[PDB]
Amino acid sequence: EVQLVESGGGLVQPGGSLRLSCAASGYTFTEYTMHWVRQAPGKGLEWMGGINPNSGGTRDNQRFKGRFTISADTSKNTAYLQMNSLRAEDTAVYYCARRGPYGNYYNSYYFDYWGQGTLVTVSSASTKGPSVFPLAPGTAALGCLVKDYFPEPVTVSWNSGALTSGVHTFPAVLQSSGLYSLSSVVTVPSSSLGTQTYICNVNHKPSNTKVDKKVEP
Amino acid sequence: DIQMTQSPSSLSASVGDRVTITCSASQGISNYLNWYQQKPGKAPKLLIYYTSSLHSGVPSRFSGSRSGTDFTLTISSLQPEDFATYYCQQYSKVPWTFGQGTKVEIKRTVAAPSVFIFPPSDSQLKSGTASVVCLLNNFYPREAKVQWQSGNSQESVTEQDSKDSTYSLSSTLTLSKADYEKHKVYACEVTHQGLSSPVTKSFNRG
Repeated sequence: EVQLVESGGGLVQPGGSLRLSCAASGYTFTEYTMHWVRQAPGKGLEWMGGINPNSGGTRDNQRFKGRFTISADTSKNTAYLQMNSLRAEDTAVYYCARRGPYGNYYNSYYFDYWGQGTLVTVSSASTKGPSVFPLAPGTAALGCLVKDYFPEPVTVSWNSGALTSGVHTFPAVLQSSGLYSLSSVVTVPSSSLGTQTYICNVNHKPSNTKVDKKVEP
Repeated sequence: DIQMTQSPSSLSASVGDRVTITCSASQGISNYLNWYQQKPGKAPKLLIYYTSSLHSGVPSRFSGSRSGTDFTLTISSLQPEDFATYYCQQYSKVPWTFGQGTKVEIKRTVAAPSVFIFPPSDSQLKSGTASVVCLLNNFYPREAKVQWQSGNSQESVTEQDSKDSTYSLSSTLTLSKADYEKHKVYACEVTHQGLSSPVTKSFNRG
């Protein structure tokens, strides 16, 4: 079962140089062509180019020829995108994308599987991790409150993933300070409050920090 | 550099209705058009390739069509989980270009917002500020107003729900240390269509 798992996306100073990385598994890397599609926030998708892991040869886009650079590592089943001279408009979510089906079928050529995307955000400000305070509890509705972090995104889950139904992770807001902030609530049986533990995991990958806060009443 | 023009920009249909998405290539291409479905939070997902053929295991209420440079995505019968943004990609002439998107929103029957309210946490109060969180949960339609007093609260709305097509709203009221402890009773006032009378949830700081 094919999984593409990306990483690398954080803050980059305007001018600086980041490197993202797709990490493919569940098939043979050197049989398919990875690509990179980019999507600015609220916007359309933009093709970045691709690379053939088996020949190492790169399919380019002549508006990115200069700053960007695609590549791949057979040994680690990993395809990368290097990005230099970054400017405010390069902020976007960067997806990798496999291109099936097997071969070149001349009728079938599409990005079948994709990575989950990563958020490169290029701006002068500095990184800060979030501070997580709780929103303690028929039906009871608890949550936790993520506050004062930079840059987007923070990734919230509940009971480390066991709790998916009833969750609601609101979109962040920018504060006059310049740090983001969001809330994330679930609803649960009251009768279950005494006997199930509710914990929220606020993973902030642009600073390598995950804060798990336990919500009691 | 072939330029895909998608219409309409965004439409609201009803569940089981039939939705038609257009996409018009700037210059001629063959059947070389792919159809992607991107859902909020997720990466784009293929549905229809070679302009009409269904990706393995895609609900066959999905069709794609072709008349000229004009391309037509057909959700025969809209479902609440089809809330998405849909994109055409052309794979005729490099560089590959996508559409601009169409946002496909679901019109359903009115729901009223279950209201909840959250005092500031002991833990947060030491920072020097306090944040009161009014939560409206699972209402439709999206219009509704929150009243605390103003200048203070930001607010935000979950995207459309993929199961009951409802919204949700997090209005957060962030005043200061001991500006909180000055006064005593906090309440958000909620006003929404499916609620006959403007509902108010409140707590006394103590």
